[PDB]
Amino acid sequence: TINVTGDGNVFKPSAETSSTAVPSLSLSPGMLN
Amino acid sequence: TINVTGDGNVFKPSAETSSTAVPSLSLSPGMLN
Amino acid sequence: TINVTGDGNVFKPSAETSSTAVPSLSLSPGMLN
Amino acid sequence: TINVTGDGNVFKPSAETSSTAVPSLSLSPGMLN
Amino acid sequence: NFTKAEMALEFNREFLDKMRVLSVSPKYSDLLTYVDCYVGVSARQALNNFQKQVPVITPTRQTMYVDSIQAALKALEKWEIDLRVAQTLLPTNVPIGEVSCPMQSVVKLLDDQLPDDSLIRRYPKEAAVALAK
Amino acid sequence: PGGVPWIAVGDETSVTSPGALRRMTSKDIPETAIINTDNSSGAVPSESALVPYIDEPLVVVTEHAITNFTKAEMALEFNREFLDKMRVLSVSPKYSDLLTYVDCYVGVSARQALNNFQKQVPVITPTRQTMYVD
Amino acid sequence: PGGVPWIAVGDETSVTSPGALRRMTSKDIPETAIINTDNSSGAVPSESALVPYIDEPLVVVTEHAITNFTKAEMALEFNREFLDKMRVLSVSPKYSDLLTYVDCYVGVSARQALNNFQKQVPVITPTRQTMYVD
Repeated sequence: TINVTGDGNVFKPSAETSSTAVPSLSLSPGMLN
Repeated sequence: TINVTGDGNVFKPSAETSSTAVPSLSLSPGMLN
Repeated sequence: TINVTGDGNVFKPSAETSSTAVPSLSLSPGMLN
Repeated sequence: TINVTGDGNVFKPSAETSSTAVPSLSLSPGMLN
Repeated sequence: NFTKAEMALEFNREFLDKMRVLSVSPKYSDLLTYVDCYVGVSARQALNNFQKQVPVITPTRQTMYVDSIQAALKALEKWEIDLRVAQTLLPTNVPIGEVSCPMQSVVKLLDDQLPDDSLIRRYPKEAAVALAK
Repeated sequence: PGGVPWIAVGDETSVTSPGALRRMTSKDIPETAIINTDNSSGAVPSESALVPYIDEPLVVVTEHAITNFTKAEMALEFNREFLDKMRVLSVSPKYSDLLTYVDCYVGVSARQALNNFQKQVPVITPTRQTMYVD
Repeated sequence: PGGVPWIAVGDETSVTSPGALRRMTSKDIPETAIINTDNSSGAVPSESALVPYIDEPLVVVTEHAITNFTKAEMALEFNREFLDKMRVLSVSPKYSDLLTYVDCYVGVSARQALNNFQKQVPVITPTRQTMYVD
């Protein structure tokens, strides 16, 4: 479906498309109840 | 209406029942507008 | 419309009227999706 | 409401108007029962 | 957040009433008011913003409410020490799993090591429910 | 007056001997039982699971004692300006509310309480009384 | 908001009433009991003899709690292409599926819930809530 070794793919890292998935999040007890 | 030194009571501390009430809330001046 | 050099103005600093605008915001990327 | 520092007030103590709140009152047990 | 502040109080409701302080709960949302006009910081952006059910309050009313929270906590400065002390006297929490011990036996140790001026001794029933809460 | 509210056992107005009476109890007059009491000042809890449902004896207050205990409340009112700042006891107890006026034979023995009927006798339960003085 | 569900056993004429709030239990709302949970994700068994069959307390999730857990889910789905290769967790949990909505008195205590009726309050059991974070 996608050819990794084929042509046509795009590799332009940019400052606006900074990579980051889900570092962490608020789970503290008091504000969670 | 409960018996402090009676029987029937249970004392089974667990991971899932670890005590906490209200450590801290998120009251930032920026957050509260 | 207002005389910053004129009288009738009031200057009574107090703890209830503390000075804040927006020092910090909460934009943690995990909590933004 | 009332201004402590301003004028128009009165400090005129008079033996006709002595000061007492509730110095004590009787609780004697035989006369309570 | 502010309606969570009152929840910090009622963990000791079974002790406030023992203390005749704040005999009815504050209910922060009640003080509020729900109107709908242009809201914002400056006019030339509030002129672009129209909202409904906007919660509006008054600084005097707002000041008053936080005192009710504040003035409530004061009476409990010494009480909350005891509960913190009562728990940490012995292991009441585990990192994982479960531990067991007869409840008569444990409360005998509390009777044995708690400081003589402990409010826990002086109000066992309230402390019992306050713990279990 | 003074004493303890005595009840007639058996029939109505059949009181003829000191052995035909009985001390009343908050079961008999359920108004004076703590699931009913006006909780003004917020003393008794609101958990339905922390309430005795156990009846208690009834005692009679004396006319020269209500005057004394009402004035006991008057001490606080010289400071209510600070109280509401201190945010304590928002509604003054008003001792008269805790009282209930029932009429019966009243005394401190079934014998003499037999010969002593009265109308509109205030009554109180010891547990409720301790709450007010508290 | 927050707190714990409550049910009434006496008229709520005025706030600060000596009784009349009771802790709810899954026996009151059989929906929120672990025999009816959707066994999607296949945690609770299918054999009859292994199901606790005992009622349990109910707890209200806060509005803010929902947001953070649902976000916590989103991390997992970043690996759905890899996960189905291991053949684990063949359905999205959808934390909302576990909740139920009911309009009652909610609050950390009877006293402050008594004044605070609420509408479509999400509730969960400590067991079922555990089954999710597990």
